[PDB]
Amino acid sequence: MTFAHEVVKSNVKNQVLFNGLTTSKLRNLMEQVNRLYTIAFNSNEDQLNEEFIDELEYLKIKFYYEAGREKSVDEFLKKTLMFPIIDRVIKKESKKFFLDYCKYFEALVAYAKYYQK
Amino acid sequence: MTFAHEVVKSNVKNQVLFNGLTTSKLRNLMEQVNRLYTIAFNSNEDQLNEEFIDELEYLKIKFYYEAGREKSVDEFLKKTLMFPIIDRVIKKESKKFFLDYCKYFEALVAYAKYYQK
Amino acid sequence: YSKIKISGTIEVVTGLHIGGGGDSPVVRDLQTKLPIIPGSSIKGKMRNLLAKHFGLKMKQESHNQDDERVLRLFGSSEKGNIQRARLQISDAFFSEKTKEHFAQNDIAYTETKFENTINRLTAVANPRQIERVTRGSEFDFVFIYNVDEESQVEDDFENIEKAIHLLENDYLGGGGTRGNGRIQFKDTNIETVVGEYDSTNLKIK
Amino acid sequence: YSKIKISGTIEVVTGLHIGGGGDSPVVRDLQTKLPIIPGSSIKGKMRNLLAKHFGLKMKQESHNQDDERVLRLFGSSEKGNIQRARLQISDAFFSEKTKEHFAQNDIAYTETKFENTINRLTAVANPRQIERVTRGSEFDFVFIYNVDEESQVEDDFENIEKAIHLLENDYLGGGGTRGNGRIQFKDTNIETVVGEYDSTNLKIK
Amino acid sequence: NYEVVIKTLGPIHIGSGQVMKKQDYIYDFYNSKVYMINGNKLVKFLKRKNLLYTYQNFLRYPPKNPRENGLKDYLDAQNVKQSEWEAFVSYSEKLNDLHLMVRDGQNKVYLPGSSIKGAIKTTLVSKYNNEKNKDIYSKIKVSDSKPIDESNLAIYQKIDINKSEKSMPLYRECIDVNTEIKFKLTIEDEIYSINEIEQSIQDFYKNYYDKWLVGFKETKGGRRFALEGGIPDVLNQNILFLGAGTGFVSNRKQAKQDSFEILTALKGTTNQSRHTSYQQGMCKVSFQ
RNA sequence: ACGAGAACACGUAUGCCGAAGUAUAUAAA
Repeated sequence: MTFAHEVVKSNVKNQVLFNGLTTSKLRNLMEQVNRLYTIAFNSNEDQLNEEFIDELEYLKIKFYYEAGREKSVDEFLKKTLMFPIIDRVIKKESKKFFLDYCKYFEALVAYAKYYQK
Repeated sequence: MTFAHEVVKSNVKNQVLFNGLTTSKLRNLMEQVNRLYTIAFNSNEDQLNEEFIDELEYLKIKFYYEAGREKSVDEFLKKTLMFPIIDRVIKKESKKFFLDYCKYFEALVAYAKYYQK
Repeated sequence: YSKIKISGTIEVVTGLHIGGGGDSPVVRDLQTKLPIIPGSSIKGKMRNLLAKHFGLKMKQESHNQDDERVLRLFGSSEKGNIQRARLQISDAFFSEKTKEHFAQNDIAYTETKFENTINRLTAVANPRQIERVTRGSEFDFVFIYNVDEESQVEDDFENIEKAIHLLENDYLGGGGTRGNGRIQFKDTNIETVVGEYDSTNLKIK
Repeated sequence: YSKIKISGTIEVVTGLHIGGGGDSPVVRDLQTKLPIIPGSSIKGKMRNLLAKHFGLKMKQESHNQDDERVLRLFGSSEKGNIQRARLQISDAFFSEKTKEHFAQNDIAYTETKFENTINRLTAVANPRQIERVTRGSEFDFVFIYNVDEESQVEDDFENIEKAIHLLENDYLGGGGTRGNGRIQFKDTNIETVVGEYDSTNLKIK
Repeated sequence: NYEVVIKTLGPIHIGSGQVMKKQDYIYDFYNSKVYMINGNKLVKFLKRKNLLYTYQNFLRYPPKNPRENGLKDYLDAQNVKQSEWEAFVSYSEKLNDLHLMVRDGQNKVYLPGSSIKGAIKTTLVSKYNNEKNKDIYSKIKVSDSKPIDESNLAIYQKIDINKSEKSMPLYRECIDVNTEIKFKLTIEDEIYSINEIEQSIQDFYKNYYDKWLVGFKETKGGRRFALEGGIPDVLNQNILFLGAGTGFVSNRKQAKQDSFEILTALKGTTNQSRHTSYQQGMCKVSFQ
């Protein structure tokens, strides 16, 4: 699933990225991710709150909405396996895996931000 | 929960959505729900004021009006149990359940928007 | 140095659309989810107008180096000069009277206004939706004045009252040209919160 | 030899940007990932403003010389006569009450207000984005005061009263003139943690 | 820094995008007033009479009988008293669909800043032949209107005024004749001065007259309005069409080709009360 | 009865300063 983190370099075509993705269009997603990263990080146990499960549900909702608004975001989310990993993280409900997803997503964001028009 | 998720994929037929539902057809409902959202957020206590109960009553009236206006909206509201959920929300008179309903309906709308002609 | 406070209220005459956060939303707080007028907006607008009232050559404009007295009033500290700002503007917050008034009259806080463009030799419309703060709402502000020297306080508040008048007949926000953004000022109060200076002869209209 | 502890909470009125990291993020603890107010910020702003209160000539400004008793309170120990510092300002940390509050009501710990710049002769805008700590946040602070000389307790606490009061009418962090970072102090406390000194006649508003 | 006074010569509409359906009105065939209904008060009445389930089902699956598909009949079937039927009216004007204007927070109609510079821009572009008028758009500022009390709101039917008159099936609410509406004007480009703006509008109107307004003659509604409005003198007056509902036009061969392309016939209003036709849009503007 | 034994890498100072989320965008039918 790290090939999903370095697919970003395989997606530098001719020049636009992800067919015109800009990090600027990722802002709402980044904000929500940071919010719940902080909230999870302060948490003690590995078992997540049921309210936190509902929060993750709200994450998937927002991801789908953003994929609906913009096509480049849609390609980014679909081909990098974002949706299955979100579902899987919701399935295990363990803190460390949620942090693992957070590190993957942040690595994606930063590396994509390296290349922009 | 996210019954919205599998319901929205259950309503993809042959292509029509809820027999032709479109995002333009829910604008008024979205506006009303948003205003009730902000008003209830402004509230401090969990007990719902009788004025907010009357707001919920008028919201029910508006669902029924729109469902009588168009057939596809009627099928959407009927299968998504909007009417039973609103009745239960009115019965409970708790703010947190109303916010949970808000999140559910937002997810419904987001899915309906992501799957469109 | 003593500090002289200015408190008051912005009345929303016609719509107001900051929309820094963006269908095309406006700037809103997150502790109450009720809109605000960022202080940066007010400060920039007053600085632009009060600069324009004084001299402004293409060179002054070239590098945001402005007339010496407005510079004194708002601080530059760039051209090898010691100038920290002397006038502090805070944010404006949806007031309590407004919230109660709109609750007990059942009126929303935000209008969603639909706009179109008509293409030339095409007569085809492309619609837009712009969301603006509802009229007649009031926000409250607080300003802070610092007295770095005693013998420019009267002159500086003369400048500030001129600026407030200019704002009272101008627009703050987005697209006043297209319609929204006139404001008015009410309930100016002047106190010297810390120090030993008198706030009786000093006035702002 | 006694030590007196001063405790309370800082309530953010308008968004605060310390932001020592430099986009433009705020200082954050690396164990909780929450914003902090470094104690150097409090000490420096109190230093500066209470210095500018008393005499501060151009010669004093150039050689960083200050008033004898502000120096006594905060210590110089550079040259001339060495005065060891006497008031220890600690950092402030994001309180658990407000943590429960914002977790329950689902409010972000940080807003990213977007700001603009209208340069002259071009009117072309170039945007920027700034992180700011949400209002209603509460930070818990501790001060420690050492009694090196018994007879001077009253004057020193008088001066720190001046410091608190003057700070409440000023800003912390950046963008102070742009609206940002006004604070208030609330629920203060004085108690003798070490020694044989009474601290009942003491007050800080 | 000027105040602008607007004298509505004819019915003026600014469409809000809200199209009322078969609900929230009573259409009195026999006294010719339509009664908008407060949603809140009406439904809380329904609950003090415990008929809300009846009202909801009434709405939900309409009888399909056109005489039985309104709101007045719904209220009558429950024998609701006319005084109470007067108790539950939010507001009224003298209808399958009805088009509402923009409204402010307190349901108070106002004139937008988009419309007023819409007409003013159009006037400037035509007079100066688009002399960088897009740049001067930023240097001419119009404030929104003050509110418009419902003392000057009434419904009108769209009339297709050609050599034989035809009605459009729906209506549009409009401002009544002769209403006085003010806004405030600010100028950041002194070149297009107040008198310059007024003369630009006037020249636009005169060109409009000698191109199109002369052609609709020999139509009964035509010469009635053309003469009643006094347009031969109006060539001296500062008259302009605001908002929507004015003719699409607001040489002949190029106009024909363009109009074919666009559409790929005059819009006005006819009253029953006085049998007098007004074309939608024109109003008088004077500055101060 | 240990090339020992005394010995605070201490003291002074903050993320500052100027920046408007702006410009067009007839609510057509």
